[PDB]
Amino acid sequence: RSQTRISTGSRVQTPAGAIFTVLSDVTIPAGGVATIDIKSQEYGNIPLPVGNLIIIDGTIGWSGAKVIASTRVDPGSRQMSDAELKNARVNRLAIQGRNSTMAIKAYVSAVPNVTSVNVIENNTGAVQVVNGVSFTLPYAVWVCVAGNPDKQAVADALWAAHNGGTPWDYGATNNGVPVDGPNGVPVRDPASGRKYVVKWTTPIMYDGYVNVTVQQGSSSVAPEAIQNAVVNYAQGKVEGEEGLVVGASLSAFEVAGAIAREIPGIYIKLCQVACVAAGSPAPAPGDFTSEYVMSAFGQATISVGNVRVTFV
Amino acid sequence: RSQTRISTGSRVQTPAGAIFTVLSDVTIPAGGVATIDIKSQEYGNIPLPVGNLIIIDGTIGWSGAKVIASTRVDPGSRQMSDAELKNARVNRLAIQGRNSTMAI
Amino acid sequence: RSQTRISTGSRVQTPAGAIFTVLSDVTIPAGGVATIDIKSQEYGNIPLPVGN
Amino acid sequence: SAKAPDRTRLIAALDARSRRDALDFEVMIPAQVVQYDRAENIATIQPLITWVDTEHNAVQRHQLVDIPVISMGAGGFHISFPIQQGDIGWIYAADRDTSQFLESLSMSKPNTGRIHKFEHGLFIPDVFRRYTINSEDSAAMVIQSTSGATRISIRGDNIKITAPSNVTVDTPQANFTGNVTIANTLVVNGINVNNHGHLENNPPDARTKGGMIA
Amino acid sequence: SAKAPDRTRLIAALDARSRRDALDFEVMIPAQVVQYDRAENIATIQPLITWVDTEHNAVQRHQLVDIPVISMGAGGFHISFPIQQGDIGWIYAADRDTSQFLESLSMSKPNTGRIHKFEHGLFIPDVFRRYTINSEDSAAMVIQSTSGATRISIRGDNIKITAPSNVTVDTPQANFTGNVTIANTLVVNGINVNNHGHLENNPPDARTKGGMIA
Amino acid sequence: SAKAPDRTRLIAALDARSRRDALDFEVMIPAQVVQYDRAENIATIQPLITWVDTEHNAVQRHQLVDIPVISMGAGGFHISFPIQQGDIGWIYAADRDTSQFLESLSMSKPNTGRIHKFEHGLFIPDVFRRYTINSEDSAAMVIQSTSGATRISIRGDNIKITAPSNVTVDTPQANFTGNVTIANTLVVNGINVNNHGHLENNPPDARTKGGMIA
Repeated sequence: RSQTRISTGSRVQTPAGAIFTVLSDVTIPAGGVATIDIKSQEYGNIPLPVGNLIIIDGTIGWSGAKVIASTRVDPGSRQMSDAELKNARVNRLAIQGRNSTMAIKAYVSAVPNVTSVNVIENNTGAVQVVNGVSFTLPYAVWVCVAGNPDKQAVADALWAAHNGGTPWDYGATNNGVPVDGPNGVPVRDPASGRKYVVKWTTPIMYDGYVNVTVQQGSSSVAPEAIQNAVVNYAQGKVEGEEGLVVGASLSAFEVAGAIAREIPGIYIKLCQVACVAAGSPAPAPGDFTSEYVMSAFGQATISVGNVRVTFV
Repeated sequence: RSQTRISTGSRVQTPAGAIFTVLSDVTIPAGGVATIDIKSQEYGNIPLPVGNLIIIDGTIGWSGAKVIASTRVDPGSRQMSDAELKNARVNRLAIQGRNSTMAI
Repeated sequence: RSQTRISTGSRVQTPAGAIFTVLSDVTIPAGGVATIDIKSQEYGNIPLPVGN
Repeated sequence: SAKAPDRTRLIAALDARSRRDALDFEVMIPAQVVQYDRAENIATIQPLITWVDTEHNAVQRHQLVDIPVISMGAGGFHISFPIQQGDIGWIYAADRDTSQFLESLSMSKPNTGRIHKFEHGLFIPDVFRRYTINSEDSAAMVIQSTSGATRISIRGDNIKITAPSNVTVDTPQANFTGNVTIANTLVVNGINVNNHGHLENNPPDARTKGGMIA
Repeated sequence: SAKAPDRTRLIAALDARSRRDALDFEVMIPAQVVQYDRAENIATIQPLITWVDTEHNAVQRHQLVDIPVISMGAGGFHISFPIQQGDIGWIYAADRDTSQFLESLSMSKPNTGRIHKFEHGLFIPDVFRRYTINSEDSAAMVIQSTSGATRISIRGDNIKITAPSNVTVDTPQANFTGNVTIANTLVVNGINVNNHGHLENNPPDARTKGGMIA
Repeated sequence: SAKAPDRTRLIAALDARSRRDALDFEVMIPAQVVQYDRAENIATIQPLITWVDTEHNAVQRHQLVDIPVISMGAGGFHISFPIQQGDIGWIYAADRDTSQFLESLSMSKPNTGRIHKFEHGLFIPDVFRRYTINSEDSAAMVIQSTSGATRISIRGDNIKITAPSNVTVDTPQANFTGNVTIANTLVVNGINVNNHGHLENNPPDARTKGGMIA
């Protein structure tokens, strides 16, 4: 009790968290208080809830732990975007607009931690199916949002780009994944009146694989620089070719092209891909084909180990 | 036993005590002594009749306590009555007078 | 266990080995680490394949 | 406490400064215990070496409170002694403040800049010559009492666990392997092997004569 | 770490120099054991008192490898404890380099000129608060385990050698001289003296019923 | 012992002065015992760290007499070892002259002005690597002999008191609360319980056949 914690108190998590105390606190006679703190740099590894170590402090300071009741926020960094900004330019080319499918896509992309989005307007309203994904209502806009943003912020953005009298259709069972099932996020209208409802969906997770046959020709050796190129292309760091997005489809020819632009002179022979659901084991060599349809709803992901390269 | 309870030994009760000892006193060999204390802040305080917490010790002293015989004075505080001086003024508008209900 | 095997710690063999470690390396706690070596002199030396 | 031919040569003041700087370099002196508690292992300590002024008076030093006392233990196998007021020993001094290290017993910063001071240090107890060793324990590790009657005298070959009262052992499962020389009764579970007996059927319940004879 | 009004007066410069020279005087700090082996009595040690720079950042000190650990023995009767990683104590410092003395234990020169540095010295273990004393061993030399279950409690008169499991003694020629109070069976040479018996001639091969009874 | 570019800059002479002032600051070195008596706990001591001159010769230090030897005792419960000539340890230095304190064991003035000298100090015995620990006593407080045969090995649960010759106990009132597993004879009061018998009325003085049979 009655101990004042000085500013810039060090606090290291077990995998070298290196968190800093930003504001000073005073311990009340109860013996347990609450402090706020920040990560030292751009990146902070996820702190497992343990008793945080005390490095720099006063004389009395005993210990400090972490509980799930504590709050969090997820960083996003690394130009951010450097050369995929050229890709994002064509997507968010209508940020300054509102009340349109393109403006909706642009704004919901401008939300942080939104890797990709898909928007369907289904404007010839007769229920039916338009451009994939069935629609219960005649006129309704369906939004598939990848990434892991905050529901509140993305809901605010979706309401900001509202279009007026278009509902949000996200049903058809398997079509997407409902974010909160029926009766989605309420959000509040900035023009004060009622708590509305905005419905968007999350794409179905898919796990992809790649089998490559290369010759290692031209006297240029590269044992495991292939999967790095494949994963870079999948994540979208290449210029002009967006990676595995909601509307994307895992294509052997695209994987081959990315591999070649990263390193030429290997004479790629086979680039079978195939893909499975979020779980499931490896799809066996029988499944490895040249393409996957990869319907509009759904996002594929290529792990670092899911690419296997063979020298011939 | 024979602990040197030195001046400004910080003590604390429930409502943020912050009580110091006026002058240093040395413990008598019996083990029971009485000290005189003051409050850090300058506000009207009500110390509980039970010893609550101490800050400064040589780890030998167990604890202080408040007895019924202890003299407690609730102290006046600046003005705190700063907006309610306007309230108290109407009531005490006849302090300088005597022999009346309002003066009383 | 987790010993800081400092840089250019030297070793010897039967035919006057005198081979130093190249760079600083701290061994893994398992009980075996991989190091690099440099001979002192500029003559063709063939260390025996036994730990000496 | 100065000398007149100082302030004349630079090295005079330099050596005076060296002496005054090494005089405050508190390292190690004998000390006595004013207070102690075994649960906390911190003892109020009064040093046993006085100060002296020019007039040749001894100014007694100041009591040092909350000085950790050595226990000499590793892996939890520590050695304890009943430290009480009136005991004497040696107090050491720390390179830096250990007030912040005391409460935590972990990697911690020095709280204050009081370097090489007796404010922070140890207290290794030591009885000096105030002990009596029995003649039979001349060359033998003797761990004994004040005068010495409960001495554990470990010799090069044998041991002797002496005591005037008892060897009460709370272990239940001695696995002793060797010949004993118990020259007394046994009172084993209140049966007294030395005077025990037996009962048979012919004669019936024949309380065998005597006690215990080979 | 400097003050502006230094560099103005000579004794300002001189006391800054004295402070630095005394700061480099490594004497004694608490420390911890990183590595240890009982066969060679040298332990890698991490000091437990941080450094501090002007920014008020603490830089952990450096591991001090191959520091001898005290044993407190004379005539070969030493005392040993299972020093393990993570145990704390205090490290001392030598007047000169004891590196040449370590491998020989004989009169030898200081190998280098490194004076009063922590990097040559000893490590005396100490448990501080990390031990529990039972109330029955208040005023008694009590040597126990970590929490305290195998305490040898040498009192002023009696001895209490506690052990949860067994008090196995490997001596072959016990010469204990005094009344015992064993409150259980004896299983002397696997015969269970408590439930023992006898056989006589009339009756012949007569299992004397019962055990020992007065 | 000097360097040419000294006597040119003031700080050169200053740091040379610091080096020479810290060279005479005796704190602690390994040492050996040439005389000792267990009655008074004072030992004549030869330090084991040579001085070295300019020509690179070792000049042996001087023998130090009447140095108190630690005993690690409190409340009268001290620990002693057979300190004999030839054992090695560590000698410390006192902040002031403790000669006047030695004979009095009370609060006394420093007799002289000699500060931080090995003329007055302690000698803690230490065996270093000169011992052998049995494999059975890996994690166990072992208090043993030189090679190790009379080891008291106190483990976390059990305690083994080994002795090659005898485990004589001079107390008369053992209160062992449990059972033994003594796998040999007993010779209790010279009667050999293991081969004991009994006599009864029918047959009169019928010497029980055999010794002990369950």
